[PDB]
Amino acid sequence: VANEPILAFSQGSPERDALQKALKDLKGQTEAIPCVVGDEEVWTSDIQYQLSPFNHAHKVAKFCYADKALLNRAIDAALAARKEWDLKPMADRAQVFLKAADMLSGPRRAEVLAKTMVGQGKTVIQAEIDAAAELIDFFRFNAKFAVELEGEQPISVPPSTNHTVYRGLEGFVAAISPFNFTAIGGNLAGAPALMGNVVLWKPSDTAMLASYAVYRILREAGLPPNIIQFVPADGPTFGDTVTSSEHLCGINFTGSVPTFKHLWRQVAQNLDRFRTFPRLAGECGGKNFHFVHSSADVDSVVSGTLRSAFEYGGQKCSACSRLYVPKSLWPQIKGRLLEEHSRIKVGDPAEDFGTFFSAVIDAKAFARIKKWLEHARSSPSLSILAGGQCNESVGYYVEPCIIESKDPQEPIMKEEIFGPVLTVYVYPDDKYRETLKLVDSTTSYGLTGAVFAQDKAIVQEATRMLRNAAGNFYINDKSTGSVVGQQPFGGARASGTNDKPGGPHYILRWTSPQVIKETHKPL
Amino acid sequence: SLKVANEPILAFSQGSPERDALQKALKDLKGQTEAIPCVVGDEEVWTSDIQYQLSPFNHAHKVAKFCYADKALLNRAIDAALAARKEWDLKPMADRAQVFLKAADMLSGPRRAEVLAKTMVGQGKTVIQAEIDAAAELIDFFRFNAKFAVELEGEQPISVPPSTNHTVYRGLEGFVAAISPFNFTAIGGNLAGAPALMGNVVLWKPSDTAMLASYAVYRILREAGLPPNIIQFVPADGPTFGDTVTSSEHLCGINFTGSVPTFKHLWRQVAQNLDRFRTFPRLAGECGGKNFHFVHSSADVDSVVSGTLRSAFEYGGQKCSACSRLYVPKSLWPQIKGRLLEEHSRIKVGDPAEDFGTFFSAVIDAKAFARIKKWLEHARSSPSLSILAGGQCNESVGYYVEPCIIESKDPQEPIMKEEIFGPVLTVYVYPDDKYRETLKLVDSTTSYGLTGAVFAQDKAIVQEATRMLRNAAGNFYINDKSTGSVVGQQPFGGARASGTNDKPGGPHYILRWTSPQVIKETHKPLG
Ligand SMILES: O=C(O)[C@H]1C[C@H](O)CN1
Ligand SMILES: O=C(O)[C@H]1C[C@H](O)CN1
Ligand SMILES: O=C(O)[C@H]1C[C@H](O)CN1
Ligand SMILES: O=C(O)[C@H]1C[C@H](O)CN1
Repeated sequence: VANEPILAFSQGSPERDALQKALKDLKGQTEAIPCVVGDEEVWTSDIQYQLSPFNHAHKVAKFCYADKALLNRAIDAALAARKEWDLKPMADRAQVFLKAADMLSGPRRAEVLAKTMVGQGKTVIQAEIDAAAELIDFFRFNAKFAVELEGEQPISVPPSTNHTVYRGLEGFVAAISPFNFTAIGGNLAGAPALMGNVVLWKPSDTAMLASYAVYRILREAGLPPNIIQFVPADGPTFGDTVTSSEHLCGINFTGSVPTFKHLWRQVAQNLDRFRTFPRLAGECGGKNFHFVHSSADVDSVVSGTLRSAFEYGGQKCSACSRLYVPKSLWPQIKGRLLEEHSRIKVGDPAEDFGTFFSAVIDAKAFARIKKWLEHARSSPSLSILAGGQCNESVGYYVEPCIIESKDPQEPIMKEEIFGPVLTVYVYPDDKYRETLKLVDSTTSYGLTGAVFAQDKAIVQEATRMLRNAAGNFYINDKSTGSVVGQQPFGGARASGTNDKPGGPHYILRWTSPQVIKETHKPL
Repeated sequence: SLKVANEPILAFSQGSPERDALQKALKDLKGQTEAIPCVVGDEEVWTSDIQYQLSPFNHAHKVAKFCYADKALLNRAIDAALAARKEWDLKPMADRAQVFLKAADMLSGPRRAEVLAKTMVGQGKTVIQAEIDAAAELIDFFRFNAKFAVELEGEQPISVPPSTNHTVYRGLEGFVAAISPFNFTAIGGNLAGAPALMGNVVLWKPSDTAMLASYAVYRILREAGLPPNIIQFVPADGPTFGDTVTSSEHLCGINFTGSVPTFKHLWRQVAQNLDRFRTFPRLAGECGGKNFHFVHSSADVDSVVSGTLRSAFEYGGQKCSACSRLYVPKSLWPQIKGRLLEEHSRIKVGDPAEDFGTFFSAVIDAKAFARIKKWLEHARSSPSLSILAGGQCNESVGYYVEPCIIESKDPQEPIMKEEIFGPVLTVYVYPDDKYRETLKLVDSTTSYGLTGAVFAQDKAIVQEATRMLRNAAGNFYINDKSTGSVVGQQPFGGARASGTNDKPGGPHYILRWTSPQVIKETHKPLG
């Protein structure tokens, strides 16, 4: 398999026309999205709404939270389907995901893009790289990795033959997905299912519309009933229920550090009830850096940093939120950042394809981000250089904000904001080595980071010094936009378990191998 | 790339160089006690907490005097290991691999007799059980893991213009605690050695009852070029060690083999301490089993009897993989019972250093002896159990237990469920026409999922049992015994209560001990 092409959406192109039609189709719509257990559409009385982030008067979906009883029925129904699904040849399971990938590439592309735009607030290009390219790539590449894994067999020596069976995990896997990438939800539920597992998928409330579109595509591509249960739910209720089940065998999570730690602690408390040791996989975000050396290409620093910090409103686990600049380059970088900032268009991405980014995801995110802007207006070490405005009357709109910090270890340099808020620390040129140490030591995180420099010795030194500051490390490129099969994604420190989805080893977390030795002569 | 093959098993025939060398090594050890220090860096350290390892078959012989590291020494060992880690992690994988390939060659040749003899005298193994463990399996772990690790670096992502992508297989940031069991010298070497190979630094707490052979392996690794502070040799009280390592902000992994309750305890301690760690520690555990041999009416009776006696009684049944429950159809029970009892009468229990005709020797220690004796007493009292052969034990000289065969009328009796770790085989006879229902009981009776075997010549029965027992055994055997997995041929491990199933012996085990970084370098200015 190869990576899915990124379409250009130029005027008069088939994909631009198809996307505009899909957006028109969605403009006034609310989809009633049920829980799905097997083939049954189930409604509880716990009704919830997903709002369009840039137009919160538009309820894009009405859904409901599964209660503990419904979640337990979903577990039981999934467990009863597991053995036959696990016994299927790997290639037959992979065929479901290859078919889904082709549907997403072609006839369903405009739908999943438009649902990601209207429901999660993405622009055309951000939806395209996510709900199409990244998701399609997860399905195709994981299918390839899984079929290839079957070829990894042990040595046989007569008179015995040895065979490894890549069993699914025994029990069910809980997939808990975040709002910010449609593709992550598809992968969190889809990768374990590919490996013969059955899954309770709790999608993010704020990504419900696009998540259900992916679910339906999987069912239409041939995924049998009870392999993935579509079970929106209150977060704590879902976590309490799955960690209380004797049949839990895995949690595939992406989201905040405290939530992942809480789930880890609940599993540990309940070890005596489980049939086997559950496998926890978590990617937990970052406080990601762009570090500039005086030899850097300033134009690349400026465009890469504006994109990394502000695309999708900075709502990426990989987004740059701390920029380190040498004093010698600061007049150039400050002047260019502030000028380009005034040309950033914030607005409705469905109505204006010129939009750079749109509203943040929901009222809670808006309130958190506003608190950080208020902090930047208060702190003696922080100065807002550009932006700082927000307005939630129509959508959850936050302008891009550029802040300078005189304190390299200010809280704003340490804590993940998940909004369009870039903090810059200007360091003296002769203190670049001490500043590299600050990049490594200042935060709890280890996810992404970039070095911009045209000096080979500097790049080699910075690569060594930052070895554990970033699991995805970039030289003369921006910190966002990892591509499946090219930059397997993840990091350690507080950023999670670093299972590298996007590479060939991720699927090994979702199989528990059995080795069969058959001896052909008497003992 | 690198070419490795399994280490050949030697015959130890009369007059052979290896038999003479082993006899000399045993003669050397017979009256000796080695004083084994803790080793931090290159420093030999003694604490006041003096302990002794006894020879299981002659417990008046203290084979080693060692000491338990105190919390101060454990924390000093952590600090010194962390100060050596970055340079070790930055070494090329092939340079780290060379240490383990050199150690493997030393174990294969000049040190073979030493590590075999120390495993025999200190752990109670016979010649052949020591040979397959302290030589073959350990040598194979070192060579095969070296090959797997060197080849892993060739697993690289796709590059597309204008950028080049490379994966760096970093060691984990922090230190790894390796906690090993008494019953295989090889497991201790792998638990500490595999993480070190991958660029980690390690505190190795060996088993008290395998101390002599464990230190011999440690010294060989150092002589093979392992730098100081990469593996700290820190015997310690178990709970004291676990408390210390799980309280360190720098813990990044625990590589464990032993009992289920100990692993769960460590898992809970890590979870309680999550807010102080720099990263999420990786716990790996293999935790034993209640392993089965299932016999179909079409089985080869001779294979059933020899394979079951070996699996149940070699090394006194003190194997995570040992058969402790035998399921026999009523039609074959007369043939199998008669042959089991006849062959049982020929099993020689004795001193393995003095009599190479010994089948197996004493169990490991007084605690194991006392537990096994309580199970034998339970077999005498229970109305569902009857002792068919064996049943006696005597600890006046060593911890000696006769091999014991018990028949249960209850397939759910506690003796069919709980791991004894002794030479105690329980037999359940089932009606031929209920083989399918009995297969379900094989699957559901215990909490474990480690090893199991089916003996049958009917291909359809084999296929049916293989499907029905898919999650009852991570190492499943068709017409062979449930013990004796070989590195690179049967990667070893299982799920359910048997642990995390990371399959040491196969190519994926080392992935638990690396945290990859991907570097993208872009060669054109951004637009
Ligand atoms: O993220 C996006 O949609 C595009 C729009 C702007 O040109 C920056 N990148
Ligand atoms: O921004 C990135 O690097 C990728 C990784 C994650 O799957 C979401 N997008
Ligand atoms: O385990 C051993 O040492 C050998 C002794 C007996 O012949 C069966 N195997
Ligand atoms: O008995 C066995 O199968 C192997 C597995 C473990 O390493 C100890 N010996």
